[PDB]
Amino acid sequence: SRVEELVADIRAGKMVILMDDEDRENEGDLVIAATHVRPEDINFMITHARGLVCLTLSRERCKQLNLPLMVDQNGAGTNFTLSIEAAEGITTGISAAERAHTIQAAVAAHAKPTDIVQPGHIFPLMAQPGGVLHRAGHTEAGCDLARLAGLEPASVICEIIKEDGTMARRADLEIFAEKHGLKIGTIADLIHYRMTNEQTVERLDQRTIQTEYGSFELYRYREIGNPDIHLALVKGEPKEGVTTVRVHGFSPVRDLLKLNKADGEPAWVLVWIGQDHLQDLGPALAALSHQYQTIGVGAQILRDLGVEKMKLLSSPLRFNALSGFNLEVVEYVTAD
Amino acid sequence: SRVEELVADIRAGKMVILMDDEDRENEGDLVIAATHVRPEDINFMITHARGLVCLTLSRERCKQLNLPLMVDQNGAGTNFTLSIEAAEGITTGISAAERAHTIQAAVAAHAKPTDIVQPGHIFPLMAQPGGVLHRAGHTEAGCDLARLAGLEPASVICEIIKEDGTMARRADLEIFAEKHGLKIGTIADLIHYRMTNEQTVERLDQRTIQTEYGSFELYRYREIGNPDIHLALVKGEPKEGVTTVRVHGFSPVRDLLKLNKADGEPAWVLVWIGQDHLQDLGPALAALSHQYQTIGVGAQILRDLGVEKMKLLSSPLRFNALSGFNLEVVEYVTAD
Ligand SMILES: [Cl-]
Ligand SMILES: [Cl-]
Repeated sequence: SRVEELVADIRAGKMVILMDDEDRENEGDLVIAATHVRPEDINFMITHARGLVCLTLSRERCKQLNLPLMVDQNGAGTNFTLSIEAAEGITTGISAAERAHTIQAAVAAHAKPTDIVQPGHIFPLMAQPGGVLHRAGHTEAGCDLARLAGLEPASVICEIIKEDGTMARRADLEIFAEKHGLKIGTIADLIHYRMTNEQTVERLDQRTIQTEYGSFELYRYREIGNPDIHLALVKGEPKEGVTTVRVHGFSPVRDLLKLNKADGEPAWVLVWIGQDHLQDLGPALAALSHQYQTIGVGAQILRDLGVEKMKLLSSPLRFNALSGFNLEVVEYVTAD
Repeated sequence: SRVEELVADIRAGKMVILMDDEDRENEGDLVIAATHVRPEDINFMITHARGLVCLTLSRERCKQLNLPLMVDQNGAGTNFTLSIEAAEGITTGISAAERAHTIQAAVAAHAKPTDIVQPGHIFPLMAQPGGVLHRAGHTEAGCDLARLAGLEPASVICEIIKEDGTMARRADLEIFAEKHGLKIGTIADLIHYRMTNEQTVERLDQRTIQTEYGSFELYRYREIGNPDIHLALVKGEPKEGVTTVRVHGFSPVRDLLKLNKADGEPAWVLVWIGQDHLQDLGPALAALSHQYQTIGVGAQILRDLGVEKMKLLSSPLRFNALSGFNLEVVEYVTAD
């Protein structure tokens, strides 16, 4: 149940079960280091999980493999399956050993494109560059887990479907985990781990800007994996004591109501998360991964700025959400 | 120089020169209705324009042809080339007649995919659904122009390259137009025509909203081709006299400085253009087609709301910017 054990089992060559957010796909995947995969591992997967056995790859390894996305644009789920994979010690490629062998060719250290062919019976998945920092899928989660084991960022994953024929949910996954001696994890638990044990954000440049509220200092930040720009509007020296803080994600209702505006003034640090696009005003008007993503970026920004005790302009968070950072940074959470 | 003649020459089967915005591509294309294209028309193109001869198609026509975009994602210029086109009365397909013959097969009324093959030597281009309403390219312009002549929304277009070997600009295109007896046109001038002689925008539903400025009526609008859902916040009954108006496109001056809010308050109609995405605050921080797009959508909204005389909260517009909507609507542009 603990991220550090999950990494240790993956290094050890064992499997691990990984759950995503219950308001995402809400599924459990067996997860093993693709480098340590063995025939009997594929056989366990197709037998007691009976989902699609898939092979999570990095974008680098896909380029090294000359292996693109099989579909690019779809319509008006989100999942990057690839052209199917086969090796060339293969007859049909659907046997457990041969499938294992197909994985071996793909994730070999110095693999070439001619070590592999398409189509096949192994189904590679291309993680996004920054991994579970941005997309909280099993694809990114299998890779980033294997990376933490010091292995090739490659994992083999298979959905766990109940004997009933429906998708095993947390209840059924916990039983299955203990029935077979496997530990379990939340990729959201992996987000917060990565945010706690890694320098994920780097500062870019400082500026001074003149606003109707006053003068602010702009710290422009960038996070590994993604070209987005996170901001911090600072007044004063947040190392000067308690700092009045808002971590801030856009929500197209400023144009009508007023929260960010009513937040610019009680600055008399404001964080801002970059996203590749900001929703337009019209459309329609948990996500624990998106929460730990947000406040993890917001937390590394405030730590880099020297924040040590905060006056939050947010409604209360998840309870221990801010654990892993400077101290218990919150003494007073705001009203309206 | 005048849109209605440009439509009339296309109906007659002659060519017309179309320029895009001086800051987009800044090129002139010969443009002829693909349905009226003849061997000697292709030959004039490859001789005295010497760009790529291309065949603008609608998405309907492309689907009927089973004919996709040849690249889907590349790198995030913007141009929708297709898999190359060839017919089957062709030997090589590069002759003036054979290219002309290839076009005919594509734009024949009830053409099939088996009327046509790939690759070839004609280069079809897929316009976006709403045409020149959204993308102000020669591709959309060739189709919409041919449509206005009541013909198949299909045109053949070719870049006009100087004898010098560089791209003919307005000066050189104007000379070329008169040397060969052709009329010349601006895609922006076609934008404004469509906005003046077509009902392009339709409302969806009315609502009431409660805001910190007060209560508004929400009019949701959609425009042909739908990259958008447009809004109009109304206070009062604009049909009872003068209306204080702002047409509003998003920009950095909402979160940091204060214009939109300082527009919410003087509403004691605010229009809002739908955008496929709203730029984030970090990134980096004429387009005359995009202007006539803006105020044409904003103008059909304000007429639909019954606006006839305005007090604009904008800085002054282009001269004759409005020109077609609900007589001379502006007496008072309001200050900073
Ligand atoms: Cl195979
Ligand atoms: Cl050809």
